[PDB]
Amino acid sequence: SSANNCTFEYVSQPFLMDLEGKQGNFKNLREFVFKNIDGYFKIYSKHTP
Amino acid sequence: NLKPFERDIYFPLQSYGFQPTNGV
Repeated sequence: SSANNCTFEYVSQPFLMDLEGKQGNFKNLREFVFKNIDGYFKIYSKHTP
Repeated sequence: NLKPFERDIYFPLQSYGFQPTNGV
């Protein structure tokens, strides 16, 4: 609805590795681990067809 | 409420009236 001001702004490469063109033989099995510890948000990700 | 680098997103509120007269 609204976003007044963003204290932290970050732009980078997408969190996407094989989101397009995947063959029909195998299907995506994307995983993520989101945690918030010590003031750090951590995203441990792996992709395995 | 203390946390590692507590992000202040029992909590009394008060303001300091700092003035140049103070010498302590």
